[PDB]
Amino acid sequence: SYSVYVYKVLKQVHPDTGISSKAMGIMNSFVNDIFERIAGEASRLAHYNKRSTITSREIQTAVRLLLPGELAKHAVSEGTKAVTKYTS
Amino acid sequence: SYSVYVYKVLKQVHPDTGISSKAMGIMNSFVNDIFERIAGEASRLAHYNKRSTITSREIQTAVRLLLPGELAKHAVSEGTKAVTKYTSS
Amino acid sequence: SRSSRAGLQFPVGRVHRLLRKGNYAERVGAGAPVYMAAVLEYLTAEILELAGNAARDNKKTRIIPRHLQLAIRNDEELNKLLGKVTIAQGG
Amino acid sequence: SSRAGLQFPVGRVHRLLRKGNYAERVGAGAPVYMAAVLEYLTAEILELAGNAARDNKKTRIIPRHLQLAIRNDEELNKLLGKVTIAQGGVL
Amino acid sequence: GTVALREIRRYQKSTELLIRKLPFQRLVREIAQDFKTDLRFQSSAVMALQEASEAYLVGLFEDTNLCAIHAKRVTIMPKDIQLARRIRGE
Amino acid sequence: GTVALREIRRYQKSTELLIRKLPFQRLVREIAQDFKTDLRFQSSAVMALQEASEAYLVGLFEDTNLCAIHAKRVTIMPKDIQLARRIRGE
Amino acid sequence: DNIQGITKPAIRRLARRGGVKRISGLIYEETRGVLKVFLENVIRDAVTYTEHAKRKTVTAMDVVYALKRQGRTLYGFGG
Amino acid sequence: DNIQGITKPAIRRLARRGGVKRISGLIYEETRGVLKVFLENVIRDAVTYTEHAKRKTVTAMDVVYALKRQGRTLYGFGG
DNA sequence: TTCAGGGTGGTATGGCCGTAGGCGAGCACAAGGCTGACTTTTCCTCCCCTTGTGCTGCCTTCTGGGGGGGGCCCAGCTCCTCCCCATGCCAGGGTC
DNA sequence: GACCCTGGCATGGGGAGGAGCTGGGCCCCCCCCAGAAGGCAGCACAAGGGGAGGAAAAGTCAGCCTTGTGCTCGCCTACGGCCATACCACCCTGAA
Repeated sequence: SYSVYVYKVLKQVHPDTGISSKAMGIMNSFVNDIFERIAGEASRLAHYNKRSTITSREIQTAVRLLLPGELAKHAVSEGTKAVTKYTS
Repeated sequence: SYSVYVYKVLKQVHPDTGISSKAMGIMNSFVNDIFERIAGEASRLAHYNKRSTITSREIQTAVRLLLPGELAKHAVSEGTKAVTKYTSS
Repeated sequence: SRSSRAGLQFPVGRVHRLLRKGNYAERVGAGAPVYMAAVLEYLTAEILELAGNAARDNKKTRIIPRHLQLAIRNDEELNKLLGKVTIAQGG
Repeated sequence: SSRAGLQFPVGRVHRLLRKGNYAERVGAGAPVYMAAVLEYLTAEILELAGNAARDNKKTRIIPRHLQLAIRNDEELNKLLGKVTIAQGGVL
Repeated sequence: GTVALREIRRYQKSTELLIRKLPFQRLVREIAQDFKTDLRFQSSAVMALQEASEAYLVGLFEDTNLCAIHAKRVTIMPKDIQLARRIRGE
Repeated sequence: GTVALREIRRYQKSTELLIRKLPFQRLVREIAQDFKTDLRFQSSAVMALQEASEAYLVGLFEDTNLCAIHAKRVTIMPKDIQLARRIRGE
Repeated sequence: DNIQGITKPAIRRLARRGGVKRISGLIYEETRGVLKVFLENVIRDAVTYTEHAKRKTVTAMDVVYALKRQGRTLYGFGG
Repeated sequence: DNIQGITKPAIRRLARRGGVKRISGLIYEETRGVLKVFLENVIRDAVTYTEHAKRKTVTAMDVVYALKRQGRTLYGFGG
């Protein structure tokens, strides 16, 4: 489901390093796990606030609630850099 | 808040017994937790089987997943009886 | 209405409304509220029949959170079902 | 996702969010944000596991190396604490 | 000799709060001031925190007692607390 | 002593499967016949049940080793297994 | 420094409710840290909820959700 | 009795992977009993999923869901 | 080859300003029930010794798992029907 | 008392069904060799007993500070109203 996309990132941080076809079966179950977690949390934040829109804010608060200390600090910085580049 | 119906159920089973406001608040959180449990499970089943309608079968399977042993057996029998009587009325 | 027609005491209509507005599926059937209401009624009746016996054991009429905690942690199935639940002011 | 300097399918995560029944409406910043978060976690994982595989005189990432990075990184260890990595062993 | 047993019975037949509310509230507000300045609270948020913390410590102490009985002991220790916490995951 | 230490090292450095596949499949089928007669299994379903059960047992034995070390022991025992399971929750 | 607010008699009462028959002299200092980390986790989650709700007053529902996020459902403070 | 196929050498290998240095004589029976409460639960969840799906072949995805709903995720045997 | 993307109408969501009241911070004041310090003892934890019993290291047999090779037929997937279940929306009134 | 639950009506769409079609799960067969299993010698480590010392338990007493009550103030937050634009549904295109 995401096999292509991991290779793209792989070729950046490890240009010479390949990956097994059993390891990519994990990352396809890893992105499927984190995505469902964040989107399962950003969907409960909206229900608390009696809302119906999963905007960029409901994702960020879901990221901080799930990701540990320093994982949640650069994720909400790299992620924040994405929305200010795609919008403008 | 399910206070009225929990009160009615309590007077149905125990005719003379009463209940306090804190116990009522506890039961009205118990019900709102179990309802969300059996609804999240019936949504998981509906998404897994790629269907589009929560029905009696999804609730049945969710009950069998959630409630253990005799609780699930008795609850599933109760629900089957309820929906069987529902169509005649 | 549906509550009386299904031989129940719980709000079939309210359960259906909560299912529909709960975003549990794009569509919701016409038997799921009746099934859910009966399951919840059975669970509540079981707990209120156990807590009633527990409270009458102490010769007390009004049921307090401690009675509910005693019933839940005494009955095995309810104990494992609510095995991660903090019954506030229960003991 | 070239509009936001990413390598993930912003369109695909938008579609998954829309069909996931996670809300009545989905914003136009949630796809980009979640794609960027997914990309950061992916890059962190295949940097730690890449370093691990280099330390094992191998040029290919394998599940043993993936669980050699997740378990040897305390942030990722806490995050994936209830995860059974297939063909991973323990260390 | 019997004081420990009578205290166990007294505190296992009662459901009161065993941490004083004013110091618990001060501790909670001191902890919250490390996150957000001038953050208010409620008369039920602090009570929920107190009930949760007391139930968690009671469970932790029951498991610590199990760890102490394991090591042929009746005195709980930081070793027993650490073993209980490591096994249950924290 | 040295033999046990070398076995520990070898099986900690390795990632293969530790239970034999065909007897595991017979066990899985024996248990599943009670739930549903004349049931069938994808081979990957059994290959996933195995990689779940073996890691579960490895974790349980790690916790049991901690329990045995608690009582100042190197031998792991049924009582240690039960203590680890009680503290975990099962 | 308000961590001494969890005094020795309170920790002893919490232990004696847990069946503990004897308590070491270093249990109190360790239980203080245990309570501190538990409170810090739950309060950080509740403060995150409150900041999301663009509020300045934490609520019992904030605390209940912050506790549900780690497997500890609370019965009673939501009704 | 196909649980006996979970032989003593396999249990010893699992223990040695865990880090165990010496093993008692009843650990084998106790571990067999422990394994046949794990299988008897995950297989029951997977079979009820299969029966809901009107199928008669358990699937890797059925096993993965039965494992994830009891708080034990699996990475690799899906999709 | 179906999925990501450009342009457009519409509207339902959500943002801005008001505001008014509930309730949370905050200051006094005991007071008495609880915590803090001291003393005693006694009972428990830790160290040592011995042992005898159970676990382990090594041999050897044989047995049953693993690696193919092949069949087949049974069940899971696919495509088209269509018709019946559920939904969108307005109005009356029963209940919470 | 008010608001949403049901009744009623019109309607798109989803899933129950009927075939077909083929992938793979089950069954059988053959072999064979590495691992399981039964045994024995040996040892080293778990458990029982004993002694000591020190560190919690238990009682006493003085003090202190939580808290139960009172009252004040002002700030937060829920409700209202209005309106602005963001997102969705739809039609087509072209691309990975």
